[PDB]
Amino acid sequence: EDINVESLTQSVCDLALRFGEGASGEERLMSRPFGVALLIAGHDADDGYQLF
Amino acid sequence: TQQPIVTGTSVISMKYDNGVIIAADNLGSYGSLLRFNGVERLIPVGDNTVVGISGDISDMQHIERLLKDLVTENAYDNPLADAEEALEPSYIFEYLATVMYQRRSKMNPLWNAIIVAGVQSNGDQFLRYVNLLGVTYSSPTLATGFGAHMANPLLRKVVDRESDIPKTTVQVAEEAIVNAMRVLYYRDARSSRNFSLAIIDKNTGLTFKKNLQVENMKWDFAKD
Amino acid sequence: DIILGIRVQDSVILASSKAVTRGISVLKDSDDKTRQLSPHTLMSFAGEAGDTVQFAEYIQANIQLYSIREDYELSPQAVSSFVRQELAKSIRSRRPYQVNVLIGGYDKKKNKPELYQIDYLGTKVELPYGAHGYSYTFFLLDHHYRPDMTTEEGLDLLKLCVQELEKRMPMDFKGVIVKIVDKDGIRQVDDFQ
Amino acid sequence: MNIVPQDTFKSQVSTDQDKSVLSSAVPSLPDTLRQQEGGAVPLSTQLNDRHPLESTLKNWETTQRQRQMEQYRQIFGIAEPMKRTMEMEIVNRTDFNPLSTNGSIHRDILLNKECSIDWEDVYPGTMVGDDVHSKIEKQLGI
Amino acid sequence: MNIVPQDTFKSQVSTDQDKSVLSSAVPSLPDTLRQQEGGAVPLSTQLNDRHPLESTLKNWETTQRQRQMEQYRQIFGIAEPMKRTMEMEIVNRTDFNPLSTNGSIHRDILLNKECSIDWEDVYPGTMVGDDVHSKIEKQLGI
Amino acid sequence: QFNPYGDNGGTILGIAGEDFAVLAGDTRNITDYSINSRYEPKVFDCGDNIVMSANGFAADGDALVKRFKNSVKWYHFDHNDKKLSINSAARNIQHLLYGKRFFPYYVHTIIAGLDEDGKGAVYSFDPVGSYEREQCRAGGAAASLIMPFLDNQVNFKKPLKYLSVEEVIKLVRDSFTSATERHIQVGDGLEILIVTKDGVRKEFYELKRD
Amino acid sequence: MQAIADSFSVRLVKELQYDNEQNLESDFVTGASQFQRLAPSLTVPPIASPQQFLRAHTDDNPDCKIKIAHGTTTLAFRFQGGIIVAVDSRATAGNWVASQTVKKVIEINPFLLGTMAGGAADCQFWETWLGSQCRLHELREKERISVAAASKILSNLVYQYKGAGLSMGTMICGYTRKEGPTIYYVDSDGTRLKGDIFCVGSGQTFAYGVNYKWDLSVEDALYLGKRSILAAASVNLYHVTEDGWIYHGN
Amino acid sequence: AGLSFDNYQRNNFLAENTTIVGVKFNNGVVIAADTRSTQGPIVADKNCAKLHRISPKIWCAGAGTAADTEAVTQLIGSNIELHSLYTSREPRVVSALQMLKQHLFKYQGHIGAYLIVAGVDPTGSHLFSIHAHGSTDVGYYLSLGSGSLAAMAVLESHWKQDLTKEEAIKLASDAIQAGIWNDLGSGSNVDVCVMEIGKDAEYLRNYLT
Amino acid sequence: PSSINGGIVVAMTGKDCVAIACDLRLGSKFEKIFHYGHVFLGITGLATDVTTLNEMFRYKTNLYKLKEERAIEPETFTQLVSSSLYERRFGPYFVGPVVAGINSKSGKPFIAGFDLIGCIDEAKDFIVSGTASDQLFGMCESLYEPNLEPEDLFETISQALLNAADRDALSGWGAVVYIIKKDEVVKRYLKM
Amino acid sequence: LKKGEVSLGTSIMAVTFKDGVILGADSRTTTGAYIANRVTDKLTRVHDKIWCCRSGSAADTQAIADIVQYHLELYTSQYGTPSTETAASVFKELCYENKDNLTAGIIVAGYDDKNKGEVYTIPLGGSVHKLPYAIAGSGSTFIYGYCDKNFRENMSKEETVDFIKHSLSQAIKWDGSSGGVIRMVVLTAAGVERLIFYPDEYEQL
Amino acid sequence: LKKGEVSLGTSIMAVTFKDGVILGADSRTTTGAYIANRVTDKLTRVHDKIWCCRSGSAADTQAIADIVQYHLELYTSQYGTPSTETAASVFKELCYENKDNLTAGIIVAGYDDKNKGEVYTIPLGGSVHKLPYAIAGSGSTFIYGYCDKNFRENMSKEETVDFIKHSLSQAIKWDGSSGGVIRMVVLTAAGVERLIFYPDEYEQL
Repeated sequence: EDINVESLTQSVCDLALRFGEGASGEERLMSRPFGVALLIAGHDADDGYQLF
Repeated sequence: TQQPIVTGTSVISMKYDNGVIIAADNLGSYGSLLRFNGVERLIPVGDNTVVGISGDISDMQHIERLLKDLVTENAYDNPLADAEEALEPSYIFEYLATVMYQRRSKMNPLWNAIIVAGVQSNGDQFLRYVNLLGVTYSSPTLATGFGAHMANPLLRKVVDRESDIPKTTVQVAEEAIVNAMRVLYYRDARSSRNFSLAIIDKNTGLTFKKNLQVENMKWDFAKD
Repeated sequence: DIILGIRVQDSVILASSKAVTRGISVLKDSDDKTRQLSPHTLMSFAGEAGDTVQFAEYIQANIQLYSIREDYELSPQAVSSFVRQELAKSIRSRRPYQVNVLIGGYDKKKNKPELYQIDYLGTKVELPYGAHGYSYTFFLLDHHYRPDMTTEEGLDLLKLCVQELEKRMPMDFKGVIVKIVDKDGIRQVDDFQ
Repeated sequence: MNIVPQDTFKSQVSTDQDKSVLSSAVPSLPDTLRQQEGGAVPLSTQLNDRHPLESTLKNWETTQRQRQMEQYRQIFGIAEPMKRTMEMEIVNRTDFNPLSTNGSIHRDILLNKECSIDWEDVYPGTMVGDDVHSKIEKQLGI
Repeated sequence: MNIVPQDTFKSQVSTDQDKSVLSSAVPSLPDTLRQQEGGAVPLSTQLNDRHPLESTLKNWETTQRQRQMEQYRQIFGIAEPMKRTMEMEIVNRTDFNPLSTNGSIHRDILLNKECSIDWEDVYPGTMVGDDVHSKIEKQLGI
Repeated sequence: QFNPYGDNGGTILGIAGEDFAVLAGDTRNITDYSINSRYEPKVFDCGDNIVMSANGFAADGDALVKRFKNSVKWYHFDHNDKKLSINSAARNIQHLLYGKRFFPYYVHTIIAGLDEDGKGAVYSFDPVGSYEREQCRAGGAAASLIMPFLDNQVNFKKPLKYLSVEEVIKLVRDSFTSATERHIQVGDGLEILIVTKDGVRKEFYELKRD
Repeated sequence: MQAIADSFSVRLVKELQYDNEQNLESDFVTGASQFQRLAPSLTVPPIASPQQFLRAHTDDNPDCKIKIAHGTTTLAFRFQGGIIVAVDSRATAGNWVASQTVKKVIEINPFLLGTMAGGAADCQFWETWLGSQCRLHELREKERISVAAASKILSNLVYQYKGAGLSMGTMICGYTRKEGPTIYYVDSDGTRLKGDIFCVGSGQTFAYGVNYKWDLSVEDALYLGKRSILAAASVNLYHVTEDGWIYHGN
Repeated sequence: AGLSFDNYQRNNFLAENTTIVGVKFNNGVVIAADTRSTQGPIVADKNCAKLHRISPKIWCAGAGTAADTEAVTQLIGSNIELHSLYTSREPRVVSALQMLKQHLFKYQGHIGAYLIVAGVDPTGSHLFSIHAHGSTDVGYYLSLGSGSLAAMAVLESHWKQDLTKEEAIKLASDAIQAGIWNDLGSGSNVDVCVMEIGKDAEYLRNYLT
Repeated sequence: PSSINGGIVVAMTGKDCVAIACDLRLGSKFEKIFHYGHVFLGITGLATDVTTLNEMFRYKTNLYKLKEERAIEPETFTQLVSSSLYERRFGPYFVGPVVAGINSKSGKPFIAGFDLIGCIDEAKDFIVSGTASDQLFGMCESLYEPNLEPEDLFETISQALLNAADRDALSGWGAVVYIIKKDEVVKRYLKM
Repeated sequence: LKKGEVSLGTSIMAVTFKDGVILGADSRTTTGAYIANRVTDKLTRVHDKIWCCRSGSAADTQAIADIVQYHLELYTSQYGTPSTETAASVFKELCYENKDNLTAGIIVAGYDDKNKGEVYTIPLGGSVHKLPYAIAGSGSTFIYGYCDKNFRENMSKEETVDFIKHSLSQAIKWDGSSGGVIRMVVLTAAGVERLIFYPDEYEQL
Repeated sequence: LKKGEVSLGTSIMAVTFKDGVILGADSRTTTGAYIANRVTDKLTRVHDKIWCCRSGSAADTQAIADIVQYHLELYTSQYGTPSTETAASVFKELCYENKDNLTAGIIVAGYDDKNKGEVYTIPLGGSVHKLPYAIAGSGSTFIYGYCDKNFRENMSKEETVDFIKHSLSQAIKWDGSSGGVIRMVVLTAAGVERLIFYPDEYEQL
């Protein structure tokens, strides 16, 4: 099935958290936080059209 | 593990109206040699659970260590560890069954058959069985090894269905268990005359009887 | 799979059967049991399933990397030594697999053809002629081979060997693809064996 | 309290189990060229037909060390194994000699092997990727 | 004093072991046509792959009879087995019925099998040489 | 070598209706010729209107069901309590089964539920994850007896599309009664789970106990 | 340092084998990372001879045998209009009723088709995985993947597990602008063979009578494939062009 | 003559390519069995007679290879009838036991028949168990078959020296019923045969159901 | 063309009638059902053993008729088959035989089946022999009804054979069916 | 030795005393771990004052014992009461000549006016040994020391009864294949006396 | 268990008495039928008043005993004299955790001021059992009855010495793998006393 737009956005944010402790408790992966922002536009059957 | 060396034969158990009864003999065999007399195979956990173990004795002692460690870890930083946060029979069985299946999946099994008996905090009877393969099941009467072939037919005549449970008193169930133990002593070559019994009742709690002996043996018709 | 090779005075001729796997009927026109290691060094291989193809492609990748890095071409002797080392290494920790390779090249520093054969255990032998997969072509090669034979005489001897092979095989033997390595590089004999 | 090493067999396999040689084109598959193992070595072949003593020999010293740490924990407390492990980690972590393979003197002193020799000491022991930079990347985890 | 039959295996073989079907052209070789066994039965095939109980069943009664004779010899003397064997030989020798295979009444009386039945009694059982004259030749030894 | 597999032979049957599904199974748990228990259910409600059964070696089936239910819990946690469709559940179960490709579960798995359009759906799995959607499937010891009974009764004879829930329940009960009369391993009891738009309903019937 | 103390601070978890992260992931304790692996993790018995164990325990009463794909005749060939794939669609019967038609051809994506042979589960699982890999590759490179690359990916994958127990034989067919039409055959032995005509299964000799020329029209090619399958023996037909595969049915 | 060994090598080449009880009571003996006959897991017959008659007052019930059991019982019955005619006397259970033991020992266990034999003769009532290899044993109550453990448990529960005919019949029926309920090999009905001293044998087909 | 081993045999009892049917191979002779006056025998398994048993039983029934001066009844033939099978205790034929018939004096229908060493299974409803289809037994169990008329019995057994053949090997399958009454025997072929 | 054959895991004793001989045994017959018969009589009579106990294969020993009894009846028809030595010789010949096909061991106890009580043991293989006392069976291994410490020549009847009872009680206690009641036969000039002792009696020794 | 490995076919006894404990053994080490060492000392000291005897594989038991002695030295450096229960627990853990790779059985005899003499047995497999007395080895099977008839609680030192001497003499008499001299260690509050008895002394008992 297609992944929800909010689920993909949450996964990306969890990746961005990697300059500290991970969302599931993983060790640090990055030395510094990211220097980029994202606009994620999607459509799913559950929530229609979404922009994050 | 990978072979049994010192073993115990069988454990039997049944439900009655207000609780459960379990029993097992006190022998550890070394093949055809009846080596160790005085092996306790009923392990009381908490004030409400009894675990009966048949099979490898060293693995049984390992399981006893695990149960004691579980009891100790339950009370770790727990004020009401004996009032409202005490261990339930279902919790103990779930842990034991998980261990048995995990060690089966590792090709490193514990060569035992385990019966958990007790009363839940709401008064419900608990009686379940697990073995070395991780197979679990429940029934109003349970037995391991030779008992499964001889004790169960005798016990099912008293408690054959769920509706029979409210009609069975503690006296009738205890008499049935004693007769089944006598039959096992008659027809099992690795059995012992000495056995222990445990009654778990939602009103009277835990009663543990040791040093019970098979009596009223019909050794009289062998003269002719 | 059967492979043959003859080193004649100025070149090396390698013949490989255009066979196919068993159980599946395939219509194809290509030489799938031969990899060009370098513009003047060719390798033919025979043996079991994809292990041999994996090994041949690995060898080809390594040799191409060397050629790119040094802007130079390894001699056939060095190529054969590297192949022997890699084949010996590949079976140091696993059950050996059936493989046999013929390496034919033309050394331009020495300006002469060279031919080597390596078996499944990693034994490298320099030979004037060689074969693998045949249950005799050895006597035909011994009686009709001379060191100073031209390319045409080597092709005639190869044709005689092919006829001898085909006289004891079914019609399922479609044919043999023949390639020649010499001072001008590697070419394919599109006419016949 | 183990003597012979136990639990040596692998329980799960995958095509990306060796993180250091993953292919850049297909990250789920290994890079056979940079493996430099001969090019015909599937991972499955490493699961069968092994010498039964190889696993015992490869994990013997670690098993003895773990038993020693467990004994220290039982008799002295948590602090003693904690300190031994901390010292060993500190010594092993700050040693980086890409051109040498011999162990440090301080490691041998900590392991009480100052005047001891085994066959690992006598016998301590390409086209692609056997240089300093590969060791730098592996050490730094980049 | 045997119970299970013993010494049942053959120790020597030859191409003329069966004297009754020897070839007349080559007396050292058997006559395959008159054997009537299918024509593809070498004697060597009869030396291997036999059912282990066949020899025990085929020689059981003879073994029991021999044990009985040995007991009579030990307890009564030579005369008792001598007389039993003489009676059995006399009865068996003068019976010649080429058209029947059933045993005689007197033989069963001597063997104490007057009211006894075994599977040999229930199941008592060509182009060439299955006639009266073959039986005459075998009986007379001509 | 230690043998990690066993057998607790039972019988299960899944049928897809027009707007409902049924999954039934016998409650007998046995070892060789002995009876371990006469009521040990093998058909479970896994949430989101999905019923599951894994017949064969009981420990492996219990482990598979436990893993699937835990995965469903995490799916609800990670996707805003989204309802898991039957096809997604089938894919998850295929992955769970194939994860043990070299040490497989010794079970045959049937799941049932309602598809996106509301029609009944049943999925059948091979031990290593090969799965397909089917109108009806029987599995276990007495499948070769149950299937001819249904084939004689129904046409896939009133068509299956126009049968009601009660008629399907009656057909399942009759087939299991016949199998109990013919097969030694079948008896004691029968439990049926029915999935409709209102949820999951359980029914139980007694069988011969000899 | 305190992590070392926790490692040396205390049994129950060790017996549960849940001190290992892989066991926690496989049982979905810490989340759903098990369902997030691009390369699947395959369980093996922790013994000296996993291969012998699997071979012994697979070659032996209930319906719990590993399903085997149909040995029915399948044909694939290439012409100037694309690729024709024909599969005899005779369906075997058992103790089940099919909801709809059973497909013996896996649709990897709207442009790639595969053929099942040997183990059905192996073919289905690994061709779905190959479809995922191809989708990721096309997203990364912003271009449709060539048939050679996908066939090589599948071949490398199956070669990494060679001898473990996998059994599969597939034909990857695809039409790209650079390569034209292309057919590869890949089996569990690691062989990867490019070809023009492939006939697999029982009756392959009869179906290999393919009257074949590189100038056949689409209708002529479909008729030839249908006739070849009938000679081998309904028939399921697929026509693969540069714009994708089209299912005809016959 | 006798059982044939033909096609033994051919068969090898081709290959290369129940609850039964017996109970004694103060004036006789009782034998009982179930009626379920199966071919694997399939119930072939729900009403099968497993009690066989060696002689009018000597009965038996067997397990193992069914054809062997039937054939051996019939052969011994023929021998017993002939011996009784020869001696002009009622056959004895000891004689049948001797014939069975020697016949089974002759075949070295290759005849797979395991028997319970009950009977009444002018010397009294007798009950015996017979093994395939030729060993025999005496007892007051015996069980045989796949359900023999449950039946033996019931027998050990409710057996005593002073048993009347009705008590013995009830005890045998209960043992067979336990084997019926707790064993997958049994289950349909209970057949009984009562042999009492000085009276005719009483054969009760489907005593319970 | 020379592979004829295996097959199935189905016997059923109706009211004053019996039915015995067997499978038959395709066209371009070997039938597995034989009769000995009014007793029918169907044999499944190894073809050479089937031929051998048919020849032996023809021999024995001819001798029996010559001696007794009357035709043999189904019960006596069943006992004879059992004893003959048991004679080869250690070298048994690889066969499954089924016997059907009507007793002349009483008129009672009779069917029976045998194992490879002669153990008798006398069934009141039906007998199935062969391992060609596992669901054939289930289909017979689902279709059989007691006390059927000869037309109904023929329809039931024919439908069972057709349904068994449909979910099995095809393209040449045939059937031979015998309906036996006290005085009339009808033999029919099914090409479906 | 044969596959799926009944074995004899018994406890057998035979003791010579002042007035004669006593033969004693347990009463347990088992199949693996299941007790097939708990009241079996193991004291086999081959002549009026010649008795034996058997070990090994049950069928083979029963056949041998029947043949020996028949042989002794034949001997008695000629020369009267046989001696224990003659019966032991017949047993030995039968066991030795068939040792490749039968597994049998026999303990023979006899009384006669000439020799006044004798014991013979024929273990597996067929050799014969005459002893003042003998033990055999799976449970005998556990009482080798005790008997060696407690046997005396020319004991009285009661002392011999007590010695056998104690030894067999220990053998039953330690051997899983032995159990039930203890059965004894006393052979003297006065006649044959049968004795039985129950578990509740000897378990309190 | 390993091919071509030295086994321990010994006779081991440990008896608790009024003043403490006594551990006794024979002195025979054999390779098949050949006697490799007839004067071997089998009484292993792991602490000043904690001794043991070993059965099974000789190499495995020696390694386990060395590790146990090292463990007890570490314990003594911290808390003083260990108890017999602690040593038995360490032995049990080592035997049980390695039971898939090592074959070992241990009899432990100890004395301490609190418990006043204890005996523990750890048979093959790794289970532990506390007993008033224990026997082990290939020769123990022959003295199961005798010991059961001759052990009493709270015996004097001389009575315990005599009981052990008689039991081990019988074990040596009947077991081919046992022989030589009898070695004993007496552990009481007074100290450790070593005793040896020669064949010409105990063979006349």
